[PDB]
Amino acid sequence: PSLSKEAALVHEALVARGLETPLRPPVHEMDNETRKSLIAGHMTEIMQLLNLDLADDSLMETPHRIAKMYVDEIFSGLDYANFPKITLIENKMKVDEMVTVRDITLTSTCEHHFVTIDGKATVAYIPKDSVIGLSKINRIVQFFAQRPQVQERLTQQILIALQTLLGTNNVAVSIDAVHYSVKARGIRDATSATTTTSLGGLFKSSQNTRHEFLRAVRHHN
Amino acid sequence: PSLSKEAALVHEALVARGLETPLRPPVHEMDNETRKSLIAGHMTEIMQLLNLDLADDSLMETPHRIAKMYVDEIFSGLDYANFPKITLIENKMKVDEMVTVRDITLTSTCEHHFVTIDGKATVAYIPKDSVIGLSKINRIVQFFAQRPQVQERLTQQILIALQTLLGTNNVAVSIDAVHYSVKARGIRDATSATTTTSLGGLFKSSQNTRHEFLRAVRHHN
Amino acid sequence: PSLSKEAALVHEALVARGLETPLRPPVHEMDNETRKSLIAGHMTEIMQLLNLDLADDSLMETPHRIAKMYVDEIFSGLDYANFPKITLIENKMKVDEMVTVRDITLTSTCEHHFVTIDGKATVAYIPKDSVIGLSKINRIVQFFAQRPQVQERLTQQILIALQTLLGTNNVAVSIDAVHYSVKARGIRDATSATTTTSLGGLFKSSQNTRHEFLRAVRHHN
Amino acid sequence: PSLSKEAALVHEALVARGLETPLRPPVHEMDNETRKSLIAGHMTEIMQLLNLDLADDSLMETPHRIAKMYVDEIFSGLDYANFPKITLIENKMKVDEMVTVRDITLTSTCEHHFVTIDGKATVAYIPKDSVIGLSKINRIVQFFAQRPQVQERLTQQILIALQTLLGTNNVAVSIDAVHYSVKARGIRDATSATTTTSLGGLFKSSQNTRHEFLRAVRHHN
Amino acid sequence: PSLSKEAALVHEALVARGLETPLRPPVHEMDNETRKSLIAGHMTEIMQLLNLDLADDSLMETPHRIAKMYVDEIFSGLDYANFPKITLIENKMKVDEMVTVRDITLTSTCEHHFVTIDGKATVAYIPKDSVIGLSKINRIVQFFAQRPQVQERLTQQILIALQTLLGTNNVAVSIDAVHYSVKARGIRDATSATTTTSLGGLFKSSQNTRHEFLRAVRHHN
Amino acid sequence: PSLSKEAALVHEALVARGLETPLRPPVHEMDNETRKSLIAGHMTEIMQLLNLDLADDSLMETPHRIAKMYVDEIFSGLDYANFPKITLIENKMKVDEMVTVRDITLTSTCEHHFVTIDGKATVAYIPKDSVIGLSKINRIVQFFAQRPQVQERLTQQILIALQTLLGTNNVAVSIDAVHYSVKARGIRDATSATTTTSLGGLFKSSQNTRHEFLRAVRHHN
Amino acid sequence: PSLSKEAALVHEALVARGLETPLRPPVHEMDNETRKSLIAGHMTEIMQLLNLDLADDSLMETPHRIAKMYVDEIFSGLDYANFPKITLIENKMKVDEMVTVRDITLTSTCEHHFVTIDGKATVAYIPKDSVIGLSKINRIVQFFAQRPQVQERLTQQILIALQTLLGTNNVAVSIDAVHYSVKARGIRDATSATTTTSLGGLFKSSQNTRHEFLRAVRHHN
Amino acid sequence: PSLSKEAALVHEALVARGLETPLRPPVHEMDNETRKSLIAGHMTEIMQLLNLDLADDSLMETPHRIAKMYVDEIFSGLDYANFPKITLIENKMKVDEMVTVRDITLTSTCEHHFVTIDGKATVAYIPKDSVIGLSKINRIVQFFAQRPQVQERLTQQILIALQTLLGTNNVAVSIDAVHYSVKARGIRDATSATTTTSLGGLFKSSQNTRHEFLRAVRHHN
Ligand SMILES: Nc1nc2c(ncn2[C@@H]2O[C@H](COP(=O)(O)OP(=O)(O)OP(=O)(O)O)[C@@H](O)[C@H]2O)c(=O)[nH]1
Ligand SMILES: Nc1nc2c(ncn2[C@@H]2O[C@H](COP(=O)(O)OP(=O)(O)OP(=O)(O)O)[C@@H](O)[C@H]2O)c(=O)[nH]1
Ligand SMILES: Nc1nc2c(ncn2[C@@H]2O[C@H](COP(=O)(O)OP(=O)(O)OP(=O)(O)O)[C@@H](O)[C@H]2O)c(=O)[nH]1
Ligand SMILES: Nc1nc2c(ncn2[C@@H]2O[C@H](COP(=O)(O)OP(=O)(O)OP(=O)(O)O)[C@@H](O)[C@H]2O)c(=O)[nH]1
Ligand SMILES: Nc1nc2c(ncn2[C@@H]2O[C@H](COP(=O)(O)OP(=O)(O)OP(=O)(O)O)[C@@H](O)[C@H]2O)c(=O)[nH]1
Ligand SMILES: Nc1nc2c(ncn2[C@@H]2O[C@H](COP(=O)(O)OP(=O)(O)OP(=O)(O)O)[C@@H](O)[C@H]2O)c(=O)[nH]1
Ligand SMILES: Nc1nc2c(ncn2[C@@H]2O[C@H](COP(=O)(O)OP(=O)(O)OP(=O)(O)O)[C@@H](O)[C@H]2O)c(=O)[nH]1
Ligand SMILES: Nc1nc2c(ncn2[C@@H]2O[C@H](COP(=O)(O)OP(=O)(O)OP(=O)(O)O)[C@@H](O)[C@H]2O)c(=O)[nH]1
Repeated sequence: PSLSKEAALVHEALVARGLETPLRPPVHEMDNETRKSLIAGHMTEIMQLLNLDLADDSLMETPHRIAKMYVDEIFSGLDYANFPKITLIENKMKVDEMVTVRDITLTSTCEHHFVTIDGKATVAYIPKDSVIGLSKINRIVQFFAQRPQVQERLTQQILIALQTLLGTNNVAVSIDAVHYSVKARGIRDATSATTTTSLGGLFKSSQNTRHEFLRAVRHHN
Repeated sequence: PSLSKEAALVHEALVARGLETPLRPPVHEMDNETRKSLIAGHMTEIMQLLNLDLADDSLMETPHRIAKMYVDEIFSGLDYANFPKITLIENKMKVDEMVTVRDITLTSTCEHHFVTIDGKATVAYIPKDSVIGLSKINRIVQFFAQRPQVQERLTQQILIALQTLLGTNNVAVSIDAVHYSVKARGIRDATSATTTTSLGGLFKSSQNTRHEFLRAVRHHN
Repeated sequence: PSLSKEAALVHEALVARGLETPLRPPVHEMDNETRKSLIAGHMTEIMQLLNLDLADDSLMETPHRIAKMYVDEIFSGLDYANFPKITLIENKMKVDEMVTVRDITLTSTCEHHFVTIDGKATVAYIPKDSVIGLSKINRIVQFFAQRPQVQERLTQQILIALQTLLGTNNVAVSIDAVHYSVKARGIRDATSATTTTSLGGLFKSSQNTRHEFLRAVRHHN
Repeated sequence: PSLSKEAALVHEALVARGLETPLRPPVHEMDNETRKSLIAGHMTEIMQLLNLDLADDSLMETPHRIAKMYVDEIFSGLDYANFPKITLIENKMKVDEMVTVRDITLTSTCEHHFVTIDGKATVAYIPKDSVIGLSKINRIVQFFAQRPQVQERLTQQILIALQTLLGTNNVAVSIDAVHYSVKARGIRDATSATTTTSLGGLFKSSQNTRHEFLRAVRHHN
Repeated sequence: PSLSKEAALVHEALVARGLETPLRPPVHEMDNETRKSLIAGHMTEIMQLLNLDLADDSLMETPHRIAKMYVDEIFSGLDYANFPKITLIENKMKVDEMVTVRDITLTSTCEHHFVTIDGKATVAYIPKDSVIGLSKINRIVQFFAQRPQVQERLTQQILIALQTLLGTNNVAVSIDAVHYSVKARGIRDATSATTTTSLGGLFKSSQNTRHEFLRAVRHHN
Repeated sequence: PSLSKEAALVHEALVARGLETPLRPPVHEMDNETRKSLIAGHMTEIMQLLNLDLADDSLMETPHRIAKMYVDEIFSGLDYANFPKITLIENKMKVDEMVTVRDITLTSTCEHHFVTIDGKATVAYIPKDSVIGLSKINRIVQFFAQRPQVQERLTQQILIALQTLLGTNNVAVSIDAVHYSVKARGIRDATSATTTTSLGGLFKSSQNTRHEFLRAVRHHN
Repeated sequence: PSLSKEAALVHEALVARGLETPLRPPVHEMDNETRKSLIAGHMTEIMQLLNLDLADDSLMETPHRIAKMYVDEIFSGLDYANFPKITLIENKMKVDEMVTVRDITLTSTCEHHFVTIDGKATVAYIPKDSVIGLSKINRIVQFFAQRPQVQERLTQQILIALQTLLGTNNVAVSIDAVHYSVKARGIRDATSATTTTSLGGLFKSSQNTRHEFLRAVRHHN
Repeated sequence: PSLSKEAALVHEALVARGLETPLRPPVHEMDNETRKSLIAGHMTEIMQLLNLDLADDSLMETPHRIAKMYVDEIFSGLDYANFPKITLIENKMKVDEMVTVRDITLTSTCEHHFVTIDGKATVAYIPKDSVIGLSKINRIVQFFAQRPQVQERLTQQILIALQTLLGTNNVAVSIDAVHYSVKARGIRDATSATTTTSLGGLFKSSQNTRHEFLRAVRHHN
């Protein structure tokens, strides 16, 4: 058991363009449980360098929690052994109109601070030879989001990965989000938010198809 | 008594486009009541296979309910013996402008999980030689909605049917919906929603007409 | 005392187009208070057929009311003797831009079921040599509304009516409305609504004008 | 086949208090199809009395429609032969706290003008020995709603009927609604709305229980 | 490995009150993959019994999907092997005031129809010796929500379980939920929603405390 | 320069009640700029255990930002050298009613995951001999907000701090917050929120006062 | 002391286009206080003509009140001695983009019934050689508002005045408003409203500029 | 230590277009503390001119406060010493689509009265060779804002300054603000607001890009 056929295509396709998350070759496959006990230590250290009484029955566990949260959760998207199982059906209905999925839950982390990123993504595409199972578009967004990110790049990734799996370039990804490393820290701006978009295929070349999308983006409930 | 003049025209027209819902020739007409007893038999088993104390007064009747639900309710739209009665009125006012019926209630089920689909549909058209009774639009939407469905197809069928019955191509359908097989299970995205559309006639070729429609789409109360 | 100049013009213009509500020549003018008596009698017969105890002090006067409501109220628009008193004012300010009246209260009845029609209307036009008194637009919408109606036609009449009076073809009418014979009966669609429009003059030929209008249409408070 | 056991109890329990809708002993059972043909003739008359060219392909069917709508739909609750099938389950959970079913859809007709009544009902009860199937409180409300009504009484019947089937006085009912006979005609008050309630059992004696309810009433979405 | 300490206590606590979901002694431990393949079989039947072309590449998988869904998902709460890991921390701050967790996401299924139940819960308690890790309340709620349910009971269990684990009877649970077997099928009430509550400890005996709770329940965003 | 008079009292006050955040005797005052460098290197380690390319001109600096954040930012509230400069003004207007500050911006971190906490807090007190300057309330909240926290404890600290500085027991603190370690990870509850309250003096003893406060709590814009 | 340079130009500019409010040459300068005493008299008369007990301590002063209101208040824009002191600043910043002041409070009187007109005005212009003080657009609007008006015209005067004072024609003005002599009297239309617009310069010739404006017109809060 | 490279480029770039705030050569660098004592002196003087009892322990400090505020806060943007530390990253992801930062908290003061200005700014740019870190756009906006301003100029400075640091003319800036010197003083308009914008690069020449921006402007929550 290695990877998946789609995960390969997708990963490679992102490296070609250099839109892959800056990683170093894994080299040797250091036990996964081993990386948690190690990471925990470094935390068990940072907490002491801050004078946090690790004798406390609550703070005590913290280090193992943060470790687990890193290896197994908020960053699981860095291992392609986690790429969502993609499923498509043949386009017999012949849908030549865009299918949209709006207000997709996106939970991420800026790579600059390792601080929360709360945002919504709106994906859209024009089926060609096949139609993707709706939920997939969800799982894919969340996949790339579970990584130390940069908004402008996270968007590009979602765009390319979908084109790849879809077999078209007629895909559009738009992400609207808030950076707590901007809201609860430093400039502490309570009301701003950043919106990034990546247009492919007709979405970028056709003035008409372009705006037909942008207009239907950014909705509440 | 066999069927109706509209039900056939619409049905045959949909098979021509291979847009009908994947069915097998009925073959013989086994007693409608007989099916509910059989389908009832199986579920009785599945519930046993789940360790569900079928002695209990409440669960006891469940099997019969599901069967009834499948045969006589949520899938009723599979039998054109239930196609809504269509009634038209000559277009003497010569209405050359599009009529729009928005926020139409649409209840359905995904054929992949046999799970609830909740959304609203929007239909518009341009009367040619006849205007359809407003409640017919509603009724046709709810007819095809009452089947094991796929949102991309469901939108297509409604289009074609109304085109057939109305005798024009100038018809536009636009469904918005939430798949619980995508919200309460699996990826569990609690905020996402899928928007599909089917544009015909001028609603597809006329840049102007097209947008006029789309712009008036997606409304709350 | 016959009718009114405008009334006549408007009436004839609508008969010219055949956009008059389907009526039969009055013939003789059978006492108005005499029809109320015959109609009240028929309602009495119907109520009895419904096993309603007409002996009851409350149900007792229902017939008289329903008869009254029919002849002297909800259908009062069927007699041009009720046409609003129009009044204009020379266009000395030289208004060459459209004037708009949005969210006009429109009460009407569906001629198919004699049930309530609840909707709002938006009227706009471009002054030529005269400017109508604002409340006039209102009175006229409610005049035509007070008849057994068909939305598509109710809209055509108002358009033409104002065209006649204003003396321009630059008038647009749009009606958003809810049909209770849809909502509370039959399909019972609690959320749906129908929007029908009628564009004239520049509003129909000028893409620019046409959209400037439609955009300002459909508002709340 | 006569009626149902519960349909009886309720009817009886309703006549006892004199809260039944003013009805006359049916006498002979006049064929149902016979009434609709007799009532239709009556509308055919009233329409000719309004100078409605019944020759028109549209206005032509109106009579049979109204007739069918009277006998088969909007008043079908005047026949206990339509009473919903009540079903209950043993209160093994011993739920000694109230169960509320809010914003229940209620469609009705005022007996004074045979005009539309648009409202929402909120029902609550404290289970005693049995817990009613949720969709039953909905069915009973709509049952009595489908009759020529007076809001004040409409509330009363629901309350009683429920108390009866439940075997408890602990039931509270409250309806919130708009009479179009007051909004689209006559005083034409577009904003008013009427609220009427009927507190039973502890909902009327317990100062605490009472308010707990009232406060939990009148909600939007 | 059998179960967990807490899992047993809560399970017994419920059976002792007769609040455990009506089940049957599992008997033998038949292979888990074995049930899906069986369940999958029957479903394959029912689908055939409905004339659904199992030949189609999409519906082809459905039987295996529903099987998976039943055993491995939506009903996953029936196997106490999945009870969330509970973790508390000595009440050293002596929090003598109630802690409230609102708008908790709740997904369930009605044992009566095996249909979706969309709802939100509001849990609150008053710390005695221990404070529960916030997310545990959320976990316990979705734990019992993943079973063939009945709102009135679901609310009960959640209370009892919490009381058990927390070591106090001062715990209130309130669920507001929409049953789709009542909104997209049957009476089809597009707006009603049921609200059930279960008060314990002071939340039931103390008038003040009881109301402090109920007043802050039912919130949007 | 050691500290401030206020800072001491408050700190002593909290220690006395055991409501101080779990810490360890500082011992020696190792260079603040030396701790940053060690913490930074430890992050450098974790990032290399995740397979991140620290070579990237962007990820390159993260280790320093985080080190800066943890020492000179998100936890600054651990050092009372940073305690806000409180300033009072004799109560000559004899204000004997409560002063309430609502929707105070509160930015915090959970000591269980070292993750974001987004919330607002409302604080009210009854001026005795002095009236605190409105912004100090804000400052004081944020002071205790910047620390590895537990909401329950965060609430108490703020309360006692204020009591102490105000020379009264009549203050009330309420924090309504959202934990991302609950929203964007784990159970992932997109909608839940936690409300905690701390009542002192009258706000706890007088049912009259108590509710006056609680009701005026939880506001939007 | 006679008038003001600007006031003069603006006045003449308006007289030139014939957009001045229908007035008569003052002739002689009758004392201002003298007019109040005369007007008051007439009101005293009319009120007696309404059988109002002018003996009552309250109704007694109404006469002097209406007079004072007519002379020194609601119609004060009828005297250019009140025109606002305009003030401009050289456009060194070279702003070649439009400046928009939206939602400006506009209070006027319909000359037809001497009844309240409630609305909001939106003004936009493209700076040429000078930039007007913001507050001025406000003042100027209110200046022409305090007069017996006609919406279509009150809009014209604003445009022209503004163009004149600004030394440009790139000016746009839009007023959205309610006329109580239409809401609470006559047709009594509780929900309708009027919108009037006057486009100048590029706002009238440039398709682009036009829409950019219209689109940012009509906002709430 | 003098200033910063960027601070320089920007400052000059502005001096070239004359968009710098009207300032006089510093000449000498009088001690900063020295200024606060003199400025405080004048205020101590002005308050005595207004018969304000400076004896009062509260009004006492005020002079120093207003001194401090002028020199160290609301005007700190007048000394490039406070210019934010910009930090970019190479555009390897080649983002050829605009990046939008909406609803930036902007706090300023009109130079005409030295009174509050509360608003929000929206910025967009198309990455050329570099990508600005997000929080930067925020601090740049807040830099220039902290000055005796003029909304039409404040906008320009933000445009120019950004362009210069970005290396592109493809930078757009909008400022929706409320001038209190207009709301709570003079004309006192409690509802109006001013909107200004500055378009550069494609945002100005390309009709497409231009609207794509404008449309996405003016948002709430
Ligand atoms: N395009 C489309 N996809 C649908 C529709 N209904 C369900 N689906 C998709 O069908 C897929 C189910 O694919 P499977 O391969 O069986 O996997 P699964 O275990 O059901 O996967 P998840 O549902 O994502 O947990 C998903 O992608 C659903 O989102 C529908 O109307 N249209
Ligand atoms: N373009 C972009 N910038 C991001 C993203 N996430 C964090 N940033 C920005 O990266 C920058 C961090 O820059 P640094 O120079 O290390 O400075 P800092 O001390 O973190 O600065 P502040 O965040 O303003 O306090 C800031 O501009 C963050 O807001 C992201 O997804 N995209
Ligand atoms: N085009 C149009 N149709 C209308 C209007 N008002 C009511 N109708 C439709 O006219 C039809 C009545 O057709 P019938 O054939 O008598 O059938 P019915 O039993 O009355 O129809 P249902 O309402 O579906 O029960 C329905 O489709 C109504 O919804 C209206 O203003 N315009
Ligand atoms: N209490 C009550 N009154 C109702 C109800 N429905 C209609 N009504 C009232 O019954 C009255 C009809 O009384 P009538 O004496 O016939 O007078 P009318 O000309 O029909 O009355 P207006 O509606 O004022 O035009 C009105 O006051 C209606 O508003 C209802 O459910 N409850
Ligand atoms: N009472 C309280 N609990 C908190 C607070 N912040 C985090 N927690 C809870 O502390 C717990 C962490 O307990 P652990 O046993 O380490 O479990 P975990 O895997 O980290 O927790 P989850 O995965 O989130 O269920 C969870 O219940 C968190 O949600 C807080 O302010 N107050
Ligand atoms: N009290 C309660 N009733 C429920 C719940 N879920 C489903 N039900 C009700 O159980 C009943 C099903 O009763 P049956 O006698 O089988 O009738 P049915 O044809 O399924 O009923 P209808 O739903 O009215 O069509 C209905 O009242 C459902 O709405 C639940 O959580 N609580
Ligand atoms: N265009 C612009 N005008 C501003 C700005 N700030 C204040 N103003 C306007 O500048 C003007 C001050 O003009 P002055 O002639 O001194 O008169 P004033 O007594 O201050 O004016 P009023 O505010 O009408 O009382 C007013 O129109 C203010 O509203 C700003 O940023 N831009
Ligand atoms: N176009 C315009 N009409 C206005 C304006 N103000 C009042 N009016 C209209 O001027 C008319 C007065 O005309 P009249 O012939 O005296 O009739 P009336 O009895 O006052 O009119 P009703 O209000 O319909 O009763 C009405 O149509 C008012 O609504 C205004 O600013 N613009």
